[PDB]
Order: sequence, then C-alpha cells, then structure tokens
Amino acid sequence: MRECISIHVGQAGVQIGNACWELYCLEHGIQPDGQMPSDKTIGGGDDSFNTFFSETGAGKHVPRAVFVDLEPTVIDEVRTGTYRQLFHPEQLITGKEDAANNYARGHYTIGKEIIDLVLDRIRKLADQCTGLQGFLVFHSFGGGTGSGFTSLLMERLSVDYGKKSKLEFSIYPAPQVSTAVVEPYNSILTTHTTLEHSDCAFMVDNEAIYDICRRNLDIERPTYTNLNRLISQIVSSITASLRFDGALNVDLTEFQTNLVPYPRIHFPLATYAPVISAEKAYHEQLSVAEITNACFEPANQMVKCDPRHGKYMACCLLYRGDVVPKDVNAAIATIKTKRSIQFVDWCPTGFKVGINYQPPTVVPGGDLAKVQRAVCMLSNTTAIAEAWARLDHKFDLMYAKRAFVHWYVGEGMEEGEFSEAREDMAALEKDYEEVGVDS
Amino acid sequence: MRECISIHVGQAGVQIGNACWELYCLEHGIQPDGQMPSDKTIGGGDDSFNTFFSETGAGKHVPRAVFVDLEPTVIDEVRTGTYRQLFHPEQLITGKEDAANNYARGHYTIGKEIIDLVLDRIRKLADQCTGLQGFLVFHSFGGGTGSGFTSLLMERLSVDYGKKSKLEFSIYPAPQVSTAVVEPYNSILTTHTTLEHSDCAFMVDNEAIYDICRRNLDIERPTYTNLNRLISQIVSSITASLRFDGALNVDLTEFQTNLVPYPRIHFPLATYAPVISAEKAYHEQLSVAEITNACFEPANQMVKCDPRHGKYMACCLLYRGDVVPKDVNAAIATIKTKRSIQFVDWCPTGFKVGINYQPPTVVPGGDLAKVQRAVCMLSNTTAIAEAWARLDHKFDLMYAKRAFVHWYVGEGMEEGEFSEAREDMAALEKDYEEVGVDS
Amino acid sequence: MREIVHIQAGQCGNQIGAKFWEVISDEHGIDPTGSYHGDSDLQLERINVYYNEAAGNKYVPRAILVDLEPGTMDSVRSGPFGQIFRPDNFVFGQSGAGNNWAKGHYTEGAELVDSVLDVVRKESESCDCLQGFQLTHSLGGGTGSGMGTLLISKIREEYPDRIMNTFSVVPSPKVSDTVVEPYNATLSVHQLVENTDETYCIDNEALYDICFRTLKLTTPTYGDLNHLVSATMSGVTTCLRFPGQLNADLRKLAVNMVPFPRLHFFMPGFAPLTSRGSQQYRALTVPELTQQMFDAKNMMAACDPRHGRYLTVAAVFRGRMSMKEVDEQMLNVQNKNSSYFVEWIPNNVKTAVCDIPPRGLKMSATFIGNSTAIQELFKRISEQFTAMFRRKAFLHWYTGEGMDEMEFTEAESNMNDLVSEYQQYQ
Amino acid sequence: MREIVHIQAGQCGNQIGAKFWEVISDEHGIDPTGSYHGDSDLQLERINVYYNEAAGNKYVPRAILVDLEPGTMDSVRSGPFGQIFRPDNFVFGQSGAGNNWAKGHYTEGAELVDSVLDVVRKESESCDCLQGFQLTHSLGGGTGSGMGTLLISKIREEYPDRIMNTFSVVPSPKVSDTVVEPYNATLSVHQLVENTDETYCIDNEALYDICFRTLKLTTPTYGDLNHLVSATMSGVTTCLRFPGQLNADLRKLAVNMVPFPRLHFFMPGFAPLTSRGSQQYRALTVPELTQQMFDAKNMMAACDPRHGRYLTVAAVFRGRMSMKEVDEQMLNVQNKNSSYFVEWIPNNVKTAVCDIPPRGLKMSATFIGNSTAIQELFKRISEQFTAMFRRKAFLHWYTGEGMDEMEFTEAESNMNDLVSEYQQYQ
Amino acid sequence: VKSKIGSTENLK
Ligand SMILES: Nc1nc2c(ncn2[C@@H]2O[C@H](COP(=O)(O)OP(=O)(O)OP(=O)(O)O)[C@@H](O)[C@H]2O)c(=O)[nH]1
Ligand SMILES: Nc1nc2c(ncn2[C@@H]2O[C@H](COP(=O)(O)OP(=O)(O)OP(=O)(O)O)[C@@H](O)[C@H]2O)c(=O)[nH]1
Ligand SMILES: Nc1nc2c(ncn2[C@@H]2O[C@H](COP(=O)(O)OP(=O)(O)O)[C@@H](O)[C@H]2O)c(=O)[nH]1
Ligand SMILES: Nc1nc2c(ncn2[C@@H]2O[C@H](COP(=O)(O)OP(=O)(O)O)[C@@H](O)[C@H]2O)c(=O)[nH]1
Ligand SMILES: [Mg+2]
Ligand SMILES: [Mg+2]
Repeated sequence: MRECISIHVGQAGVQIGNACWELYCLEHGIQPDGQMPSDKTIGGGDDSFNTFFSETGAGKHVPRAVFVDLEPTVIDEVRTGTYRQLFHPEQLITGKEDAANNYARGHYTIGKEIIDLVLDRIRKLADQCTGLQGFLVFHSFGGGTGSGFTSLLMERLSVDYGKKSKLEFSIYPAPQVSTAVVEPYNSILTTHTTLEHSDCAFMVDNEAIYDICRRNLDIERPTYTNLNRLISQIVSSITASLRFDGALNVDLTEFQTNLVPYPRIHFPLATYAPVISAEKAYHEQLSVAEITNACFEPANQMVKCDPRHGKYMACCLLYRGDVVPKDVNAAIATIKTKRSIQFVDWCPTGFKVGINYQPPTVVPGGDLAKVQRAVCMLSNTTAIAEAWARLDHKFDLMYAKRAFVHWYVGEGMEEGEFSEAREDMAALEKDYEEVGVDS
Repeated sequence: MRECISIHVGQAGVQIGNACWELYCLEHGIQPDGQMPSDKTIGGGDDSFNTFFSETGAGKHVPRAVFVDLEPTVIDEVRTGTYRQLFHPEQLITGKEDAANNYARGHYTIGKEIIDLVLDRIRKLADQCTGLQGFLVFHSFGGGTGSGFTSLLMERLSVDYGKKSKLEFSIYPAPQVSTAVVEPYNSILTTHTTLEHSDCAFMVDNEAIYDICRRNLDIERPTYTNLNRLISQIVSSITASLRFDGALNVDLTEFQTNLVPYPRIHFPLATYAPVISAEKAYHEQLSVAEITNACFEPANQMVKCDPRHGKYMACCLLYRGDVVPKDVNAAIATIKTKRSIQFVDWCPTGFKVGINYQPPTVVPGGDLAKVQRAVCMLSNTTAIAEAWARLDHKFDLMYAKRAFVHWYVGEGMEEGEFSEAREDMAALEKDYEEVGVDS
Repeated sequence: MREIVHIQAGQCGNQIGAKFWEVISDEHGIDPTGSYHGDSDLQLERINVYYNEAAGNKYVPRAILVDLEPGTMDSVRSGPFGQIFRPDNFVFGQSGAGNNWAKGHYTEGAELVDSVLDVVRKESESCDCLQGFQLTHSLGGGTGSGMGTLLISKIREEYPDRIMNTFSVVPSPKVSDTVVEPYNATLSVHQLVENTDETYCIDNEALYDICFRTLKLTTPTYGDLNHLVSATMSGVTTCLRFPGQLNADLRKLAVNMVPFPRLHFFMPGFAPLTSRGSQQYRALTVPELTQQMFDAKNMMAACDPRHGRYLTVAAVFRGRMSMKEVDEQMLNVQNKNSSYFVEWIPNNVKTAVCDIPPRGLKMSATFIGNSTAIQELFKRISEQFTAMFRRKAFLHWYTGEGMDEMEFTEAESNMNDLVSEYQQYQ
Repeated sequence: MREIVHIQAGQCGNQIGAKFWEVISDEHGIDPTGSYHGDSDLQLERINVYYNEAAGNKYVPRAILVDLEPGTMDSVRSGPFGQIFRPDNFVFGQSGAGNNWAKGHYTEGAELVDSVLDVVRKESESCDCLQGFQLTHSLGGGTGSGMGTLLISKIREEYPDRIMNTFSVVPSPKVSDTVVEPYNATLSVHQLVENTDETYCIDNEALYDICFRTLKLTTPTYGDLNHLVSATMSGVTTCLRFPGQLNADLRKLAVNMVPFPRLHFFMPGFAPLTSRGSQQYRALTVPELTQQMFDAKNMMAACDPRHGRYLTVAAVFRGRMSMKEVDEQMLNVQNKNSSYFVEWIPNNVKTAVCDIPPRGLKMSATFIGNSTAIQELFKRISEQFTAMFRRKAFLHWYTGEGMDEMEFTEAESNMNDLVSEYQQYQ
Repeated sequence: VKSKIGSTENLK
C-alpha cells in the first residue's frame, strides 16, 4: 500500500544498510534467507512490512533496496555473508574501480559508468510499488562514491521522479575525528550540488556516537558495528510509523513538511534516547519525561555540536512502545518551559509528535539494553551553522594553496566549480545567520 | 510524596553513608540488591520509604543518594562490596586524584573538575521528586574533599535550589584527637565559606564517640565502624519522622525553624540515648524519664564540649518506639526544673518534641542493645563557642608563622581569604558571646 | 423520519468515528457483526437515523470513511466493529496528506473528492428525509483540515438547506502535535466559518485535563479521549433517536444556539464524569448535573468560559427527570451567575430532556455552550499564524501546491474579523 | 433544617477531626463504610447536620481536610473510618508548614487556599440552610495556625452572618511542643479575636492532668486526649441533632455566651469522667454532674477559673433528667459561690437538656465557661512573645516569608488589648 | 571585631 525504497551508496551506506536490514529482519521475523517461520499467508495480505519487503515467488520476502558501490569489496562482503540469500542478486550493483575519496571521480569519471544501471534498477523497483512515498539514501559526506555518486543519483532521481520525498541519512564530517585528508572538498562540493535536489538530510556524526558509546553505553572501544547498529536504531525509529501502527502515525512526507522551514535549510540533527547499557538498565525508571529530557541534553546529540549555541526551528519527537500521550504532552510542555532550550520567535509551535506501539527490538549480541519505550528526536536547529562554518574554514585553508585541486581538475572537474560551491556555502551560512535573528 | 536526597562527600561521608544505607535497608527490609522479599506492590503505593528509595524497573528500590569522592579508593570499596547492586552505577562519582587534606585543592583545583557532574546527578535525582524537602550532606571539617568540595557544592546548591532545606552532618574537629596537621585551616575556611549557604549543620565528634563507646558500650577498642553505626542511628532517628508515622511528626523544615534562632548560629549538637551494651540492658528500666535525663548528661554528648559552660538556645527531642507523650511532657518539665540545665532568658519555650512509632532497629552484629525506645537530642547551645575559640586559637598559632600557607596559595587560593575567614570567625565568636548575655 | 449521514476524514477523524460507531452500536444493541441483539423496542424504533438496513436482518452504519492514506483505514477495518461498515464506503487514496493543507485541499483531496462525493450522493439517495451531515475531523492535520473543508464546501453547494455539523479537534494552547498547526487551522477556519451550521470545538489539552483532574486516570490513551468525544456526539443527537419529555433535534439546536450566522463555534461538555473511587461518594441528582455542566474545568475546549460571556446555551438531559427541577436549576444558574451571560438575550439556556439515559448511567446531560470566550482560541491561532507568516516559515510547502500569499492574507483577515465580532458582542 | 460544614486543618486538627468523626459516626450508627446500621429513628431524623447522602444508601461526612503535608492525610485515609470521607475533600500541598506562621499563612497556605475555598463553597452549595462552620486546629504549628486563620478570614469575608466556631489547641504553660509557639500563638490570636464567633481553648496540659488525676490512666496517648476533645465537640452540637426538653443550638449558645464581641474564648469541660475502678463507687445523679462540671481541676483549658470571674456559663446536659433538679443545682452553684461570677450579670448560667445521652452513659453534660481567668493564658503568651521579640529570636524565619516587624507589633498590641479588656471586666 | 547578628537592634 505504502512502499519505501532504500538506497545505500558507498561503503558507509552499505554497512549501515547491513545493520538496518538485520534489524528489519529481526523486527519482522524474516529469516536471513527471506523465509518466514510464521508464513501463514503467502501472496498478499498485511503484513505491514510490505513497505520494505516485496512478496516474490511463494513465501519469500526481498528487501526494496539497491546497494551501490564502485569497488566490489564491501558488496562482496554482502554477497558472501549471512544475508547473501536475502537480497535480489541484481540489486547489489558494483563497478570495478573505486572513487579514491575523489568527488570528481565518483561524480563524472566513474559515476557516469553505472548511474544508468542504478537508475534502471531503481525504476524496476519503483514500478513494483503502488504507493511509493519516497527514497532513503544512505551515504557519507567526506567520502568518494558516497559523495559524488550520491549527488549524481540525487540529481537523476529529482529529474525522474520529482515529487517523491528524497530523504538522506548522511555521515556528517566530524569536527576533530576524520578519515580522509580531502574531506572538506568532497563535503563542500556534495552540499553545493545536492542542496536543491534533496528534501531532508538527517545528520549523524561518528565522533558524537563515539562519545555516546563511551559515556552512556559504557563501551570504551566500540567499532564501526556499534555505530552502525545505533544508526540502524535511529532508522527503525524513523520508519516504524510506516512499518507499525500506533496512537499517532507519521508518514515520510510529514517529516519534510514539519522539519524544513525553508527550501535551503533541511539539515535536522538525529538524536536517540534512551541509550544505556544492560548493567544500568535495572537502576533507572525510563519514564516518558526522563527520555524526553535526555533527548535535549547536549551530551546526547548524534552530531558533535552544541544546541545551546543556536535555536530550534523545528523539532520532531517520535515515540515508540509503552507510551501514554498525556505524558508526552506534559513532557513537551516542561521542555517548552525551560529557558535553556531556545526556539526561534517565528515558530511558536515548535514540536511535531509521533507515537508508535512497537517497542524497540534488541539485536541479539547488541549493546543497548531492552527498554519499554524510546524516543528518536529529529531537530532542525541553527547550531549546525557552526559546523558549516568549520567546514568552510577548512575548505578555505585547503583551497587557498590549491592543495589537491589537480586531483579533481584532472578528472573532469572545472576549477570554477570549487569557487561556485564556496560561494553557495557562504550564502548558506548567511541563511543560517538570518533565520536565527529575532524580529 | 516527600523525598530527601542524601549527599555523601569525602571518605567520612561515604563511610557514614554506607552505615546509614545498611541501616535503612535493614529498617525497610530491602535486600542488598534492592529487591524486597515482601514486595507485594510494584510500581507505586506507600511504602513510606519512597522518601529515600525510588521505584525503578519492576521491584527494585534505588537509594536517592549521590556519593562523591576525589579518589577512587573508598567509592571502589563501595562498588565491589555488599551493596554494589544497590546503588545506581552513575550515582558513585569519582575523580582521579585526591585533595590531600587541602581545602584549596578540593575547592578550586580539583573540585571544579567534577562539580558540574555532581550537580547534574543531583538535578537528575531532584527531577524524579514531587515533594523534595531538602538535602542531607555528610562530610567532615578537617578533611580535603569533605571540606572544599563540600563548600563548593553547598554554594552551587544554594544557587540552584535556594529554598530547599540544606542540612549537614559534619565531623567536627576533636579538641585533642586529630588526623591531619592542617585541620584548623580547612575547618576555618569551610566554616567561613559554607556559613551563609547552610541551614542547619549537625555536629558530631569522633573523640566524644570514643568516650561514649568506652564508658557506655563497654568497648575498649572501637574502630571507625562503631562510630559510623552510632552516627547512622542518629541519622535514622532524625529521618524516622519522614520514613515512619508517629504520634507527633516532624519534617525536615521544622528542624531549621525550631533550632536556628539566628541565621549565623545553626550548629546544634547531636546527642543520642540510650547507648548501652547488651550485657547491662537486662539491669536497667529504660523509661522515658531516664532517657530524657541521660540526654542532658555532659558525658553523653556526641561533641567533646561541656554544655554546663553555656546556655541552651533551642532543643529538639525526637523520641521513637514505645513512647507515651504524657511521660515526655513530665520528663521535659523535670528537665526545665533543674537549675544545672541553663537556658537563655530570651527563649522561654526551649523544647521541640517529636514522637515516632518505629522503635530503633538493631543492626545484626552491632554494638547497641535492643531497646524499646530511644531519644535523639539536637540541642543548639552556646557551649560550642568554646570549641570555635579553640579552633580559632589553633588557626592563629599556625597562621602567625605562615606554616602550610604556600600549599594553599599555590593551588589558586589568594592569601587574603585566610584573613577574611579569620575575621568572620572572630565575628562568629562575638555572635556567640552576644547571644549568651541575659538582658 | 429524520436521517443522518456521517462522514469521518483524517486519522483523528477516523479514530473518533470508530469509537463513535462503537458507542452508537452499543446504544442500539447492534453487535460487531451488524446483527440486532437488543432488549428494548425503542432501540429499533428510530434505528434508521444512523443505520441502513441491508436485507437479511443486518444493519449497516450510514458512515463514509475518507483519508489520503490507507493505514488508518486498515487499522479501523481490522479492529473491533471494523466488519460493520460497508466495504464500498472506504474511500482512500495512496499519496498521503503530509500535514499540508494546500496538498490535501488542492491536489490529493481534489483528486479524491469526486469519488467521495459519489459515495455521499449514493448514501443520500437511500434516505427518506435527510436531516443533515456530521463531519468528524481535526484542524491540525492535512487530510482532516483540507479534505474536510473541501467536502463541506462541495456538500454545502449540493445541499444548501441541510444541517452541516462538524466536530473539529482544534489546536492546543500548550503543545502542538504539528509544527504547521497555525497555517492549517487558519485556512480551515476560513472555510468552516463560511460553510458550516455549527462547529464543536474539541481540544486534546482540555480532554487530558478532564481525564486527569476529574476521572483520575493515571494512563489515559486516545481510547478514552475519543470515548469522551463519542459520548458528546451521542448526546447531541439523542433527541432524534429516543423519545423524551422535551425534544430538540439538530435543526432546533442550531436555531436556538446560533444567534448570528458566523458565531456558531461551541464548547461541548458532559456530565457526570467521576472516577471509580469517588463514585460511591457522590449522589447523582439533577442539581449535581447542572453544577458539573456549567463548570470551567469541565469544558472540552481549552478556553476558560469565565473570560467571556455566553450568547446561547444548550443543555440536553437524558434519563427520567422532572421538568421543574431542570428548569429551576437552569434559572438558578442564570440568576446567580448573571454576569457571564449577555444582557441582550433573555433566557439564554434552552433545555431538552430525553427518557433514555446512556448505557450504564441513571441519567446524564450534554452541555453545548456558545460563549464569546472562544475568541481566545482564535486570537492565539491568529497570533501564531502572523508570527509564522511574517517570516514565510514553511510557506513554500503551500505555495508550491497551487496556493499564493493572497489566500493566506484573506484567511488571516477572516480570522481577525471573527475575533472582532466575538469581542464586539462581549 | 440546620447543617454544619466541618473543616480540619493541620496534623493536630486532622487527628482530632478523625477521632471526632469516629465518635459522630458511632452516635448516628454509621459504620466505617458509610452504611447505616443504627437502631433508632432519631439517628436518621437529623443526620443531614453532618452527613451528605450520596445516593446508594451511603452517607458521606460533610468534612474538609486541609494540610500542607500529605503524611497526616495518608495516615487518616489509611486508618479506621478513613474510607468514609469523600476523596475530593483531601486538599493538601507538597511543601509543608515547618511550624512557621509566616510560611503557612502567606506562601504555602496562600497557594492552597484557592482550592480549599473551592471545596468549601462546593460543600456549602449542597445544604438547605447553612448553620455555620467548625474549624479544628492547633495554635502552635504552622499549618494549623496560619492555614486555619487564613481560611477563617476568607470564609468570614464570604459568609459574614454564619456561625464561625473554632476548637483551638492552645500552648501549654509547662512544656511547649514547638520552640516558636509564642510567635504562632500571638499571630493566630490576632486573627481569631477578629474573625471568629466563639473559640474553645483546649490545652494538652489540662488534658494530661484529667487523664492522670481523674481517669487514672497510666499510659494515655493522644487517642484518649482526642477522644475527650471529640466528646466535647459532640456535646456542643447535640441540640442540633437530637430532640430534648430545652434546645440550644450554636447560634443561641453564641448569643448567651458572648457578652462583648471580643470576649469569646471559652473553657470547655465534660462530665462524668471516672476511672474503671472508681466507677462502681459513684452514684450518677444530676448534682454529681453539676459538682464535677464547675470544678477547676476538670477544665480542659490550663487556666484555673478560681483566679478569675465567670462572665457567662453554658451547661448543655444530655439524657433523661428533670428540669427542676438541673435548675436547682445551677441556682445553688450561683448562690453559694457568688464571688466567682460578675455582679453585673444576673443568672449567668444558661442550660440546655437533650433527651439522648452519649453512647454507653445514662447521662452526661458539657461545660462551656466564659471566664475572665482566660487572661492568664494571654498574659503568659504575651510575656513569652515579648521576651522572644525583644531579641529578634527566630524572627528572620518570618520576615523572610513576607512579614515585617510592624505586623508583629500590631499582633502584640492586639493581644495586650484583649488582656486589658479581660482584666477590665474582672 | 563586631558581631553580625542583630540581636540588640530592637531591644525595647
Ligand atoms: N557511522 C559509520 N560511518 C562510517 C562507516 N564506514 C565508513 N564511515 C564513514 O565514511 C567516511 C568515509 O567515506 P566512505 O563511505 O568510507 O567512502 P566511500 O563512500 O566508500 O567512497 P570512496 O572514497 O570512493 O571509497 C569516514 O569519515 C567514516 O567515518 C560505518 O560503518 N559507520
Ligand atoms: N566518625 C567518623 N569519622 C571519620 C571517618 N572517616 C574519616 N573520619 C574523619 O574525617 C577526618 C579526615 O577527613 P576525611 O573525610 O578523611 O578526608 P576527605 O573528606 O576524604 O578529604 P581528603 O583530604 O581529600 O581525603 C578525620 O578527622 C576523621 O576523624 C569515619 O568513618 N567515621
Ligand atoms: N481526540 C483525538 N484527537 C486526535 C486523535 N488522533 C490525533 N488527534 C489530534 O489531531 C491532531 C493530528 O491531526 P490528524 O487528524 O492526525 O492529521 P490528518 O490525518 O492529516 O487529518 C493532533 O493535534 C492530535 O492531538 C484521536 O484519536 N483522538
Ligand atoms: N489534643 C491533641 N493535640 C495535639 C495532637 N497532635 C498535636 N497536638 C498539639 O498540637 C501542637 C502541634 O501543632 P501541630 O498541629 O501538630 O502543627 P501543624 O501541623 O503545623 O498545625 C503541639 O503542642 C501538640 O501538643 C492531637 O492528636 N491531639
Ligand atoms: Mg570505498
Ligand atoms: Mg580522602
């Protein structure tokens, strides 16, 4: 009835997709080979998981996902792993050479070789839908494929579909921790090119999740798997309203309607609570008010920034499980009372509420404790202007010397595109400065 | 309905807290792991012990306590001991280096590193309360953390909460017995800084409890555990009116109302009776009059001073167990008749009476005998002026030579703070001299 | 004789309508399968007001379900009493509203309104004498606000002389459940004030206050708020279904309640409401019903009636009562508290007494107050709308669907004119 | 006909009121569940004086519980007869009084008085003819003194012509139970002497003296002192509930007892009071009741009436008696002991005879004496207040809550003026 | 040194 297509671009996208699809199969009881042990009805019915899983053959559920990568390493990890029989063999699309953390490669040189194949696969998936709401694109800014090919695919999908919601789950470049030396270039170019072709891009940060795993989960040494599982919990909290009925449902279009005040400001920060280990779970009364208050703690934000340095323009609180709406009402009123949580004057109604019935599902061998309820906050705040200014300063420092510029110019990039992207980023910084002014 | 938060700062505070929470779990039947064998009602009810224990999970009671220390030794004794599963794992707050009996360290240098964490924990505890009456801060004067960090926390709590009662249980420096060489410095600085930020500070003394254990309990060689258990009995007698119903109830605010005549004189002396061993318990008729008279014996005061050298400004008698109020009336009249018990002329009504129904609970393996009734006296008398003058003389002797002053100056202390504290202590001595003058 | 067509649009509208049909089927003895298993002839004497008889001794609710997303309809169809509705009346699209008034009113609701109106006309043709329509919807969402206002306009054009009743859930004064509630609320009022006969203002804030302070409910879900709203809905049209000493149907209620064509926004109430513990300590008398009805803390709209003055008051009682006692209580209320009534209307309160109490009660009474204190709701909505519109916040989401700034300006002007009128008569 | 609203405030007030309602429910045959299981029609003939009938053959005490701390209310609700009160009448805050008149009168009592008065007005609206109110409280504490005086002021403003009775526990002359009793007592008298119609002075010292010397109780708890106070409370209003040869309700008692508007502070008493051992040795005759009533060692106020002179005397008898014997005993008392009565009032004693004795007794009689010897209490309180105020002892606890020194000076002046009047008429 | 509490401010 209502379908959603997930697109996983780059290594980060594919790994987060592995985590998300493990969590989906756990929540819906789908075996790793697509079979269902309680498969009483075959060939129809509801079975609300038709949003992400399509019924094929006789008693097999195939994810509505396209995995895209330019090198075969990660997709081959997928092709020979636990869920090799889950995905359609043609949904796992690979090139032959990586983008080498080069936006120019993944956008012009290499992305042009498989963009048509990816779009044809996406078209084949979309033709099997009757109520396709939108797409979910998982990627990272500071990467190669996940930046250049992500922007190219966003442009092509904006051309082909147009009015379908285009949501992104992006790994924002951390302010201190980093992987690539040329992350500012790729991040600025991606932001410039995919800005007007995206509806809502959810921001997460590896450094903030590191800090959350250290402080809250009591994990001194987490790997990328723990980060991927937490991001998967966030994704499941976002899509649970589609996959499960609740007291107050929120489809995907309501996110872009409620969280995006202006067409150029669509970067809401992800936040999840409660995130606690199993040891301290027995010593806390995880009430609605406690989790609602923990959602606004500066130490619990999934992006390394300080919300107290800015104002909230739009906030979305998605509750799950044993949640009473009166308690949500009271907790949000208490939040509005606090003077340390500043909202813009031009948004007197600042919250959007969603309440589901399905409690969070514990992944076997996971980190998070079994809780009765959880809240995922998607807040659009002006505090991300500081992160954008930091990225702009790094970009300026690297570009004033023309460092690494030849690596992009020799791949089909015209040098003026750097200047154009930088001017647009300055304009975006001015946008964020202007919306934060009370008048 | 009515909640009280206990704060245990420093080694003395944490050990007295261990004793007090053992006694609380014994009185309310709570198992060391927070479970209750008679847990018939889960998730609500009364169960009057909600004042100190919060219902979390399903059938687990967590103490409303924050343990603060700068070194991990004592808190690690707590974390691996009998009650490791009783406390919330985040309520046990530790630094990494001790204050080294230096007020300057624990107040400026080291206390600034965890004061925000302690205050955030206290805020999280206070937000779970609906009728929070006040705080109980356990510490010692002549220490490090328990002096500097105690004063810092008192200031911060006076700023944050303001109108909540702030009661202290402090180990007053003994006149002859001592542990640290620089106890006068820390004591004077603590008294100066926390004077205007405290509502009522209960005084106990290790030397007086030594003498009580020698004479009354017939214990020639008591350790710190016996002292901690006697102090825990005093604390339980103080909080029993909140934790149990009686013929005449006394909440925490009534103490500061009845015992503090002037804002700068809030040092009432603790006194407990009967304190007898099990051997001589069979040979005494522990009537109300006998215990009421024993409470005013100079040899039974928990502070090494002579009440006959001063006058009583306010007295509070808290009775427990098989207590008939007519007998309390008659015994207090007899006390008022005696000319050796002098009261100030400006306080014609000198007593405040509280009668509870719950008799004292015997700690298994304890020292005190099982009695049918007991009386805890909290008397504000001018006899403590002699102890303050003794501390002032020690401070002057040490400060005239500038001994140990560099140890504080090099830690952020300005040398003028010593002179300011000494001037304020002289003013306090003059206050005590003035209130004792009949006119 | 008189028959009603029920239309429920939106997620909130569908939930409230499902609870309403549960309550109505319980009142008339209709089990979840449509079979009649009552015990009184009065249950079948006037059952055709809400039920079409499908030959075979089964009754089908004359209800039409409207939504732009099939999820709420699936939940309604699968739940209890979900098998009682006619399968042809589940008229839904596939796109979804997205809490956008522009979308749900000009694109998706416009694509679906033709089928919805076909179903509406089919239901209207099967009646002997159409009394009017009832719309159950919320003013904060996209399907509710836009779709319901579109349907109201269409039906008012097709049926200009029928009773158009709407039971609108209005935005709350403390916590909004949608970031763009001011826009949708203003654009919906701009149509409601023009096309409806009477609108009942229901606010979830006041419902939570009732459930907590009065009913002493620790964990009230929407299953209880919707039950209160359904009790109100059933009490409104009780004179059309069961006999009584003094009857007052929808037309006469609208006549007595609306003095001027634009002032038709009411504050519903209900009594008695008691917790289970305090139930054994309260005697149930007509003075008790009267005292609990005219109570500011009992209003289902989050507007204190003590800040305004009553224009007209409806008090529909149910159960065996005395006309004299009810009239004496109404007169005592009017005399002792005369400062809350407009001086230019004598005998503000119009009463009605039905002989059949609600299920399980000895007697009850539904309060319908038309107070000038409702201007607080519109003032707050207009302030929020202006604050958001001066900066074009979320405005592109509505201008990209076919709207312009002129329409928002006209809606704001109409809202402010309604405010000015309500203040003029105070 | 006549109805009374009972208000109990404070810990002491709540304890005395719980015992009072136990005794009253025993007198009217109302079991702890509210059901009636009496054996005489007179028990139900005038039961509406204290009880509202909640339809269902259950009666609810017309009582309102007030406190600033929920502990005493929890103890009252959990104990015996705790299930008989209406759950809506437990009006309590969360802060607590702390034995501070300034706090309980200006901050916490001021925050709670609105809800308390809402409950009071709701209880008053349910009566046919409101006779008056009774306040049970103590003058030494914070909730009792401040909250009760605030409520008395509010109700006196709202109901200026109703009977305002207070049963105040006054500070003791030997042992105070609160260090700041003089301040609270003076600040409470400053309001009581201005707003109340009659105040009964009860002192725990005299109650202990009674329980020890007369009742020979080795271990008397408050369960016995409160029972004596409740016996007095029940004997005061026995003419409003049961028939008798000579009736005297609250209004006529206040008329006969208060000669001048400010001299309305009484010394209650009770007879017979005997131990179980001496019970078989005492003949119960009207002269014995008369002898035990006019006895200095039997006064419930710790003030020797032999140090003053009686202005007016009320003697409400209960049980089958002879008018002639009672009148002869009163006349003998007035004639033989004429030096203790004011010469400017002839026939000081006003009597009343009820036909129904208390539970278990053949007959009894309640003593209500308005003696000038009560000036000793006020002189002692004023001396202690001056001794504490000359040094500003505990004064910051009251000035930090909104009070000033001018208010203490005015309260002291009013206390001393009351003392001067009582001495003037002696 | 002077005292700080006003115990004698209104000794009247
Ligand atoms: N949270 C999270 N982040 C990841 C994960 N894997 C990679 N990243 C982030 O991705 C960023 C680098 O971009 P990649 O996705 O690895 O590069 P790519 O998309 O494969 O593009 P190429 O350069 O062509 O390989 C780093 O900053 C990482 O923090 C993951 O499993 N979880
Ligand atoms: N009654 C009692 N007193 C104690 C106990 N432990 C320590 N003290 C007293 O505490 C005083 C010293 O202060 P401490 O509390 O040990 O020092 P601290 O608070 O840990 O601060 P640091 O100097 O930084 O370690 C000594 O005079 C002891 O008499 C105890 O268990 N019971
Ligand atoms: N009384 C009641 N109100 C509801 C219910 N569901 C949602 N609401 C309210 O309606 C508003 C949401 O609008 P909604 O009708 O769900 O959006 P729509 O589907 O586009 O019409 C929120 O402010 C909710 O408080 C319900 O079941 N009962
Ligand atoms: N007769 C009687 N007197 C009491 C009782 N409880 C307390 N008192 C007296 O009342 C005084 C205490 O005041 P209290 O009412 O408890 O303080 P409050 O709660 O602030 O009003 C003391 O002097 C007690 O002697 C009781 O149950 N019966
Ligand atoms: Mg790669
Ligand atoms: Mg230490």
